Amino acid sequence: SELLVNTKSGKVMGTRVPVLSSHISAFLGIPFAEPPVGNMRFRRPEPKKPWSGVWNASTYPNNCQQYVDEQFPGFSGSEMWNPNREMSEDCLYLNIWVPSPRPKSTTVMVWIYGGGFYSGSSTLDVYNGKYLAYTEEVVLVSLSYRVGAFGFLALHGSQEAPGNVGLLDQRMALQWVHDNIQFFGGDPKTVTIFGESAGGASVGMHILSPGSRDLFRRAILQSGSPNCPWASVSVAEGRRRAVELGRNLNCNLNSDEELIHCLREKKPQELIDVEWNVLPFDSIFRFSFVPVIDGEFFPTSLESMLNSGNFKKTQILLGVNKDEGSFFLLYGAPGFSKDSESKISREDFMSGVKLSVPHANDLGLDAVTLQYTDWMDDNNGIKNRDGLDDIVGDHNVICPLMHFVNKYTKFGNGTYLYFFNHRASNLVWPEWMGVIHGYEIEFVFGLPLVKELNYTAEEEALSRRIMHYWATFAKTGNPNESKWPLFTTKEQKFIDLNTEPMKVHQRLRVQMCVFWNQFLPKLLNAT
Amino acid sequence: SELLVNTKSGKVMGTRVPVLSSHISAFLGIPFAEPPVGNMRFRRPEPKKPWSGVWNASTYPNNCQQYVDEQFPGFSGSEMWNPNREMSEDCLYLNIWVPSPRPKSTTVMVWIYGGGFYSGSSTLDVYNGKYLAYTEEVVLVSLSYRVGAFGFLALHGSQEAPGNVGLLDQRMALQWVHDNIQFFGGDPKTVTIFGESAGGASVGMHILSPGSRDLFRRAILQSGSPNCPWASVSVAEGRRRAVELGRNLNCNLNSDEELIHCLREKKPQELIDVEWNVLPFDSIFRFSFVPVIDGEFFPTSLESMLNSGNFKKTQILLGVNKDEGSFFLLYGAPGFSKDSESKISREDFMSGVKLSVPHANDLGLDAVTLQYTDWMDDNNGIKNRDGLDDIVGDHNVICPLMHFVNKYTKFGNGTYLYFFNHRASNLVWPEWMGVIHGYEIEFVFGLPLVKELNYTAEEEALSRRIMHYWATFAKTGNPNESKWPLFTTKEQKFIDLNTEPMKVHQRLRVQMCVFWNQFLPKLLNAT
Ligand SMILES: COc1ccc2c3c1O[C@H]1C[C@@H](O)C=C[C@@]31CCN(C)C2
Ligand SMILES: COc1ccc2c3c1O[C@H]1C[C@@H](O)C=C[C@@]31CCN(C)C2
Repeated sequence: SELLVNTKSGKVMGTRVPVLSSHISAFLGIPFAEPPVGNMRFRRPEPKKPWSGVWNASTYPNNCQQYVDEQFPGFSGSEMWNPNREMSEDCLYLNIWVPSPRPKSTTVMVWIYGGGFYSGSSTLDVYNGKYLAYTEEVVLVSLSYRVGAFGFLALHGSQEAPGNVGLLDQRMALQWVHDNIQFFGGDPKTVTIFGESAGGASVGMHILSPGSRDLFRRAILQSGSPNCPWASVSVAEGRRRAVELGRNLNCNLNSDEELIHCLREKKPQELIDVEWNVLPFDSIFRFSFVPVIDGEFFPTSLESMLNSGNFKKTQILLGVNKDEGSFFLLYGAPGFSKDSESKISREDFMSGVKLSVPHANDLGLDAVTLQYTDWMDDNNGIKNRDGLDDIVGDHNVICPLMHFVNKYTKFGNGTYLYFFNHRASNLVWPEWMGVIHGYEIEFVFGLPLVKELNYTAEEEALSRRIMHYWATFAKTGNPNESKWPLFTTKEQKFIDLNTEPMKVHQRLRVQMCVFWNQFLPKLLNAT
Repeated sequence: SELLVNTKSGKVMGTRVPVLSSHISAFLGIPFAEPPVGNMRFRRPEPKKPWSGVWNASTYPNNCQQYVDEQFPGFSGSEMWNPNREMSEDCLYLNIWVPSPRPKSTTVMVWIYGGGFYSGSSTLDVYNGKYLAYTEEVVLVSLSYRVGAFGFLALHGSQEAPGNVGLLDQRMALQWVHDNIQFFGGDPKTVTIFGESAGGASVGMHILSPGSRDLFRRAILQSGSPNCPWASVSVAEGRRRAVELGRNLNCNLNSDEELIHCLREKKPQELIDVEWNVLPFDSIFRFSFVPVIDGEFFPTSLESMLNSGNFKKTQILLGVNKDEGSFFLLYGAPGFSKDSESKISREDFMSGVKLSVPHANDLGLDAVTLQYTDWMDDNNGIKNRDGLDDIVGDHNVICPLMHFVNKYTKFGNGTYLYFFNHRASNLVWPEWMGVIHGYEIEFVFGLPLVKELNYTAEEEALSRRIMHYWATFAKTGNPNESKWPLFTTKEQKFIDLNTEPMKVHQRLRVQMCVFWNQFLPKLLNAT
């Protein structure tokens, strides 16, 4: 039967799902690891023991234990990222959307969800693979991984909690796709991994980690990169935050063993409640438990690796959105409100700047401020608000990605860079937020195709267009079959991704990025 | 007789000089101090002993001993600043242009020539007061002072050479005008001192020095201010350069006395030849012997004085030219030539930046470079050349003046700010130089009125217009009788000075000046 598939792990029974006046097969909730529950918490993922009988894969699996956003209860604009399924420590599953009739050996795309490494669900509505799978005829897989302390508590030196296990979780799913995507009609030799933000940074972390490279062909990174200031910490800091988390729970901190045992006895929610009390600074765009530069998963510093070419050379298609910072200022910078134009004042701008560059000293803050302030109209609340948006996105997303892109393109075999700057006609967030972090996804996953969603004809068109780029690129290592120029260390060309006639530009945010990538770091270091 | 005047110093016989189809009286070469020759060299000016008989004041006096420019022999564009009279250590004279018939009690304007404190002549063609005096009916006086080591060798602690004597020379002339300008028909209660560059900085130094304030009513400063990076040095540095100068002449450096004696035995030219070998850095826009913050002439640091309001509060009219740096890059930065468009390359830009900010460290140089580089077209030779022009002018002229202006306006009784950005239709210097440092003078002195000079009708008009502003302001403390707005700490309005309809703008070069006046200094200090 088209809905029954036999894998090296056991028989899997999917379900026929309708799509744009048609149907396809979906296998949801396929286990790819042993439940990381019990004494396994914090530990590396064990391979999922094979099962006898048919595994029921017709319904979404539980979501991983994560901090739930309640900043705007009932607000679609925010609840849309919230777990839409019971949360559980038993969440290591994957979902596959396979065209009908079942392919033989077609392109495979593996989606890695974001969420700051502390949240995320593959089961999210915006992650419904059925539209991409059907329209582009690809076998779409969406994995899951442990987020928060559950997947990133890093007590280096210890085997009970080495950290990075959330990354290992992504890899084991990648390992499972390599081993079983064939029986689903997918070509395990043409698998593209892609993710947004935390997923995009994850994707790039797989490009760098020696133990992950062989498990995929090419990669797509959306608003995220491995070298993002928030995507990783040192083992020292990771150890620092792990102990501090134990402190928050009145744990025996006399030994890693003592510490881990305590944390393992705590209910999941117990850890999620104090999870935020461990950051070292008052900051925006920073999360407690993220990947650690352990020396294992990451042989050396990410910078040295990018420099020495120590990483998987292949084709990469990546980009950023126009207003990456907006989402983060709305949640933690004073002066920003969801229901107001959020015009910012000097005092609030200075407060934002401070929250945005936590590691910066005074001279550094002065540097940032001077760089984004129009001293001929410094009291402009819209300029102050916008400049603060740019500061957060440039420093946390746009510039770190421009570094990686320029570092990679030197040894890579093909780079394609886009700048998504289109605002959904039906966005529910305030307009001052603009093209919000994570709002290109719906187009990538072709949501603008479902009439019930109220998108404009142009948006459906842009979605289709973007969706073809992703797939076509996944399939051929090139987005093209109007030509989206290749990015070269020389010309640095990139294109705009919106409902308007393609346009090509060069040096995406050089000025601001030369400051973020070269000057500031040199300054902060000198001082 | 209209050409004979009796002063407290002796009888002075002038000469009737023709002007724009008319005539006026001129008394040139009136001594105002005892010749600073002999053991008097380096010493403070002594009052000129009164003379019996009539002093012949119908011809220009000698020029002070200064380094002569031979960078472009015979080139009018440069020789026009060169001494047009025998140089001599006996150069302390002043010239007065008095209208005919002789006034009774009319406005007095005293011109202080520039020349980096190492050169300058009141007898220069562009300093011919006859046009201003005649047209505006003012009694125009132009003094002289000792430049170079002769007027600025600073061996603090010693009375033989305390330094700043060149400033004292200007003051003694001011003292002589206060005491004798009446017998010439000038009102010693309405005397405005004005000068360009070194003279403009001098002017402001008289506004700050307690012992100079009472000797004049208001002041006009053109492309120069007291706080310019090159207008003064510390006594330590002044002592450093004095000894180094002795070293250059194989002098006994065992004691200030030993040192001064040696330097006094040397012929003037002996000192001018090695004068440049004493700068502490490889630099542009820096001169060996300049005013010292001695604690006498300047009670405290110029910054503290400007901050505490410790200075003469009155009306000031000041401004800058568009391309102040151009003249200095043409003479010392690699890549600049008088006969080429001087398109600069990255390597030469970086070399310019280095020469422009000598005291800057690496981080500082990186700061400057990032601030003036268009990283989307960084190889543009015209942008590189222009950006380097701005760096030199902004840092050495425009920004230091914007500091002073903003500091003064807080305690002053009237500030008028202009931005002269008109290029003489008959300029002989290359066009890449633009509105060159010191090229507003000819308009201020109404040269565009003399047909033989080939100026356009508009330029003669602009000259006349500017000349009325200066005089009208000198006379009333206001340039106006189309209204040139007053500059206020709040609005910071200033106007453009060119042949086009007056336009008012605000915050003259804020961006670049916030960097030069606040950020860079904070950085250089932090690092
Ligand atoms: C660094 O990126 C993020 C940090 C935190 C969050 C998100 C992030 O990226 C956004 C889009 C997508 O990746 C998932 C969640 C995000 C939007 C919802 N908020 C509440 C959580
Ligand atoms: C800091 O200003 C200067 C430093 C050196 C020189 C001049 C300066 O200002 C110029 C205009 C006027 O003030 C007199 C001389 C100048 C033009 C001729 N050169 C050769 C000497």
